[PDB]
Amino acid sequence: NNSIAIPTNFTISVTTEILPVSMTKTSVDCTMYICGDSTECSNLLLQYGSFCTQLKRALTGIAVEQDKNTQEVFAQVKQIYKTPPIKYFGGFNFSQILPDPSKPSKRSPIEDLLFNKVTRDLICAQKFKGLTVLPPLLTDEMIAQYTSALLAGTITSGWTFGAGPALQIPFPMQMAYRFNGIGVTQNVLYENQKLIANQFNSAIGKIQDSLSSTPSALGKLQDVVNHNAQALNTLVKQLSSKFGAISSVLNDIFSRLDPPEAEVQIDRLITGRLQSLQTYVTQQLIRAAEIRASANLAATKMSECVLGQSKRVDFCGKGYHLMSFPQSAPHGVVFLHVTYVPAQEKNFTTAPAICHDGKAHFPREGVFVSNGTHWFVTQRNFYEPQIITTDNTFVSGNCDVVIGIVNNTVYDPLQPE
Amino acid sequence: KFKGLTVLPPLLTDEMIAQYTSALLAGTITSGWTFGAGPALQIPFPMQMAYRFNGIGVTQNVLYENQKLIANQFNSAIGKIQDSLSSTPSALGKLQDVVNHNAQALNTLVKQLSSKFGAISSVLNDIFSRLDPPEAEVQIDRLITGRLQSLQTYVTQQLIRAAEIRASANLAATKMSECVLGQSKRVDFCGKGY
Amino acid sequence: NNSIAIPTNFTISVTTEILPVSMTKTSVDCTMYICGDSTECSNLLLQYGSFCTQLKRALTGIAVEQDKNTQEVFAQVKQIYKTPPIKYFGGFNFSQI
Amino acid sequence: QQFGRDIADTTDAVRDPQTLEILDITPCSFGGVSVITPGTNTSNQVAVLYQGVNCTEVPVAIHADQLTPTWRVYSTGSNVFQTRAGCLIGAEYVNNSYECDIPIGAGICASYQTQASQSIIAYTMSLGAENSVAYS
Ligand SMILES: *[C@@H]1O[C@H](CO)[C@@H](O[C@@H]2O[C@H](CO)[C@@H](O)[C@H](O)[C@H]2NC(C)=O)[C@H](O)[C@H]1NC(C)=O
Ligand SMILES: *[C@@H]1O[C@H](CO)[C@@H](O[C@@H]2O[C@H](CO)[C@@H](O)[C@H](O)[C@H]2NC(C)=O)[C@H](O)[C@H]1NC(C)=O
Ligand SMILES: *[C@@H]1O[C@H](CO)[C@@H](O[C@@H]2O[C@H](CO)[C@@H](O)[C@H](O)[C@H]2NC(C)=O)[C@H](O)[C@H]1NC(C)=O
Ligand SMILES: *[C@@H]1O[C@H](CO)[C@@H](O[C@@H]2O[C@H](CO)[C@@H](O)[C@H](O)[C@H]2NC(C)=O)[C@H](O)[C@H]1NC(C)=O
Ligand SMILES: *[C@@H]1O[C@H](CO)[C@@H](O[C@@H]2O[C@H](CO)[C@@H](O)[C@H](O)[C@H]2NC(C)=O)[C@H](O)[C@H]1NC(C)=O
Ligand SMILES: *[C@@H]1O[C@H](CO)[C@@H](O)[C@H](O)[C@H]1NC(C)=O
Ligand SMILES: *[C@@H]1O[C@H](CO)[C@@H](O)[C@H](O)[C@H]1NC(C)=O
Ligand SMILES: *[C@@H]1O[C@H](CO)[C@@H](O)[C@H](O)[C@H]1NC(C)=O
Ligand SMILES: *[C@@H]1O[C@H](CO)[C@@H](O)[C@H](O)[C@H]1NC(C)=O
Ligand SMILES: *[C@@H]1O[C@H](CO)[C@@H](O)[C@H](O)[C@H]1NC(C)=O
Repeated sequence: NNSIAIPTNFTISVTTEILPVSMTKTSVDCTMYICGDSTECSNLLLQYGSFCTQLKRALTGIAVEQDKNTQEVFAQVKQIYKTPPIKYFGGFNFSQILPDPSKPSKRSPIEDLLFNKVTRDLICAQKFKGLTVLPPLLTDEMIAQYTSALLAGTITSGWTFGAGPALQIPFPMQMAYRFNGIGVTQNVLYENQKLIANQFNSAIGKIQDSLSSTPSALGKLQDVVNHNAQALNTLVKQLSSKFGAISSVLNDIFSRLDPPEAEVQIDRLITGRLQSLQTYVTQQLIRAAEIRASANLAATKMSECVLGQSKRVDFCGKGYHLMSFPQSAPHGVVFLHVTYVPAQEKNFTTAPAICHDGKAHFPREGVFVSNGTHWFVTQRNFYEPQIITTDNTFVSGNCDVVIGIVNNTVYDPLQPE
Repeated sequence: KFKGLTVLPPLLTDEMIAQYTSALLAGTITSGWTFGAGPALQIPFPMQMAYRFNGIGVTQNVLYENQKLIANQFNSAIGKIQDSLSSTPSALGKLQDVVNHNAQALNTLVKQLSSKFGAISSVLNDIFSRLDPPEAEVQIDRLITGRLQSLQTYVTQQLIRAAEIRASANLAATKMSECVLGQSKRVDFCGKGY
Repeated sequence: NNSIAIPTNFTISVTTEILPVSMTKTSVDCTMYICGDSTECSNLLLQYGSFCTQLKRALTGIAVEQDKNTQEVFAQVKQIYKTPPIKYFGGFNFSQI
Repeated sequence: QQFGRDIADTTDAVRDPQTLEILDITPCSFGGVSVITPGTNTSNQVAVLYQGVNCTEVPVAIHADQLTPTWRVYSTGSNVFQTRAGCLIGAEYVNNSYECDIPIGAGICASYQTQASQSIIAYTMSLGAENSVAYS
């Protein structure tokens, strides 16, 4: 009824969220897949209407959708902010997430790790069957430039650049803003600035090791690539199906049979191959819808976790969200969520209100806690016991109404003077 | 099942999901928001409710002075929840509909086993017996391609409904995080009112 | 220009939201569905090739997705918190839930 | 071994019946063609992107029979630029960077701009306006 646990310490925790933002843009040459080198098959395929045109239209829509997904996730900011030449930032070290000029790609070490992790030839065999891959509109370097601009804006201006012009603020003061956002006073940060910076640096260092050690850490990205490749391979393998015809080779059917019998066999083969293409395009549309949902989530997390501090629980990591860092990954984004985790909790006796004179006093911003003999007022998320005064408490009514009210003195600052 | 369509058991038993709900709800009662964001910190429930009143812009003294009234209102509303669920047939319709859709779709698949698809019969053995093997094979392949089309249609509609269920489950997980493990200021995300 | 409405009382309102999190997990046999007992039809089926490989893969993906959905909704907390033996809670009654 | 098949059960190598000399079969050069147009209202000028080929190897057909598009006039033209999406013929690459107007790919976009006859130009897309926050 009267026991409260108040955390006496904190942990700065950096976690990774990996979100696919785009999939492989694929184009199918419908004639080359249904009728590789048979002109007779092509002339017969002309009689099937706008099937190939509709498939091309759907695949082009998917490719434009992928480019739009990447634009929405990464091109949110219209200013390419640059980090200052002197990278001090109050003892917070961003070298692992900031772009590295030594690398030719101007990519951060963590992003370089992410790009390394995600991976006749199959490409040539697929191309020879009419299946080709279109390059994304934005290069990996351009997406890295977006990520670097977002990081520079976040570090130098906090969340101001997200809501308008970028407003420079010292990074310790920005992180103090964020502690105010999570309900912790600024003095907790300024008094523990070195500890918070060291914890953040250690967590960021452990991020790279965690990504390296686990092969499946970026599996959500890899699966997407896999889900594409298998599909294409399936399509290629579906070119071996006779579909009830004498052969799976159009040239053999034409060479062996007169026109009436060949028509019945080429019709079977063409119908089967068009069905395979339709199945591929339909499943690609479903996967594209899933990737669009993932990219919409990534854009929302870019807006609310990177361009601001979110009060939504678990939207931007596990704990009380402080800030987030975007990192480009092959066909996706990795968000490094820096959150505040209470730790080293201690038991205290608690009361809803303090009865002084005939008046009930309630904490203006905190809790009434007791170490066993003395009563203090403290903030909820950090143990900072303070003398109960009229300044930090407000008066409402008599002591009779409140259940659990405790007698205690409320010090009046002005009375000594 | 005898026609080849089987139902796989869910990995989590309903008892395990009940234990998850029990753990979440016990954590909510005993610790408020704290277990969601880290270690569970003990809080008296009236004080947690006073925190939640502060979250919506109402001072703590409003809850403390009206603690009995608020508790009675909550108890009465929770009592009315069970009756409201009982009275409305469509109260859990969103659940039943999903089951119905699945249950209905399978029947369609089963019914597509009684379709000739342009052939003489829907029974393969009858077609083989009543026709020459070369002539019979054409009708048999017609039946085979019809049944493959039925299976592909079922799988495509199941993929679309699975995407819809995934969206619903993502929303449910977001509501677990933001409404159960925290107090949400998003309007109408966690019910009508503050 | 000058009139405001200020609430003098409140109602504690409990409402219900119903959300489906998973669907029935189904598995399909081409061999039995297409060719119930015909080995001849079973042999003819291999001509169409990898359709059922793809269909089984899609259905298995849906089935794994359902368990993933349930994990996402209900397995949020990794500590199985246990309710206190004494259920007072300040006059709030949680026996129904 | 008379012949060889690829994954799709298509013959990719064959042994000559007379000489017994082993021959690889590669399909004749093929690729996608994309037409970048500013809009028929604006102009009738176009650019052609030959996708996934170096335009060292773009159609150099000199007779109508040799290649399927009978429009050779936009092949190996005056304006030739190599992109990772393909090679673009009919658009002049400019070192200036602008906001994307017609997406080509690999960071290259195209626009119909005055420069003083107005013509199709290709450029590297501009990510935005550079800025440096006065951090201290
Ligand atoms: C809060 O926790 C931090 C650890 O995250 C404590 O700092 C460590 O303290 C131990 C022993 O005092 C040292 O051996 C470590 O080197 C310290 N680590 C860092 C990063 O400073 C800190 O003392 C704790 N604060 C309180 C008040 O308990
Ligand atoms: C920021 O952190 C990086 C590593 O995350 C620091 O670079 C390391 O510095 C130590 C000692 O100077 C070397 O032993 C390591 O080999 C360095 N590693 C890398 C990857 O460079 C860097 O010095 C830190 N920055 C500041 C200002 O302290
Ligand atoms: C509870 O806190 C009070 C205030 O900090 C403690 O009283 C102080 O005790 C120290 C010795 O530890 C003295 O130097 C101070 O003069 C005391 N202050 C007052 C106002 O009396 C008290 O000892 C604590 N009790 C427990 C059980 O920890
Ligand atoms: C606020 O509303 C509650 C009811 O929701 C009022 O409580 C009622 O009070 C009257 C008179 O005191 C009783 O006859 C009823 O039985 C009470 N109902 C319940 C459910 O307790 C309360 O008085 C109202 N407060 C104000 C200031 O109007
Ligand atoms: C909490 O509510 C339950 C009902 O949901 C109360 O149990 C009821 O108690 C009354 C009187 O004791 C009986 O007439 C009912 O039959 C009970 N119903 C059920 C479902 O058990 C329970 O008493 C309440 N708890 C407290 C502490 O009052
Ligand atoms: C105090 O807590 C105990 C056990 O948790 C409970 O039995 C008792 O009812 C509570 N106090 C009041 C006044 O209800
Ligand atoms: C608080 O007290 C309870 C019971 O005395 C104990 O189980 C728990 O571990 C204590 N918590 C802390 C942080 O001391
Ligand atoms: C302390 O609280 C008790 C409990 O009701 C009360 O009887 C007493 O008057 C209080 N002491 C004061 C108000 O000085
Ligand atoms: C008060 O309201 C009236 C009518 O609604 C309006 O004409 C008037 O301008 C308002 N007062 C002022 C100071 O504008
Ligand atoms: C251009 O095509 C030639 C011809 O094969 C090739 O050798 C060269 O590598 C290509 N250049 C580029 C940059 O792709």
